[PDB]
Amino acid sequence: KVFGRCELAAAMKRHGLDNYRGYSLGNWVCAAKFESNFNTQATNRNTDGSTDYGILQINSRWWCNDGRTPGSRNLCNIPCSALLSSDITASVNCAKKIVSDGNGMNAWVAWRNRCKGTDVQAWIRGCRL
Ligand SMILES: [Cl-]
Ligand SMILES: [Cl-]
Ligand SMILES: [Cl-]
Repeated sequence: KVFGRCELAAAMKRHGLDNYRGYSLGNWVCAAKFESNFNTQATNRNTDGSTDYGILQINSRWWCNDGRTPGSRNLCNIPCSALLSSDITASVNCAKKIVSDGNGMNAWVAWRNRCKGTDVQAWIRGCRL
């Protein structure tokens, strides 16, 4: 599913991501924009052999099981395929664990490089939320 910008903002808020660990909704929408362009089916293969899955490009080295990332963990206790669903529940619940892991949203390198310090509220501007 490719979400609309405000549609995704609403879904994220529905699932309790808004201001989670102090990160406003615009931060999460911005991260999703640059990780996946709002496409739940996004996948990307990393140099280390792990893969990133879903709207927030969650990585199989630590967070989910895909059966093909040697020496990895599955800390969200989910198959990586669950992160590709039109229903963002699994991605949101896993993101909550990731952002609580110590480095906040810096876990998403694209958030650090493209969202951090910017006017992230622009991402939810105009949205009925
Ligand atoms: Cl915001
Ligand atoms: Cl594996
Ligand atoms: Cl980047």
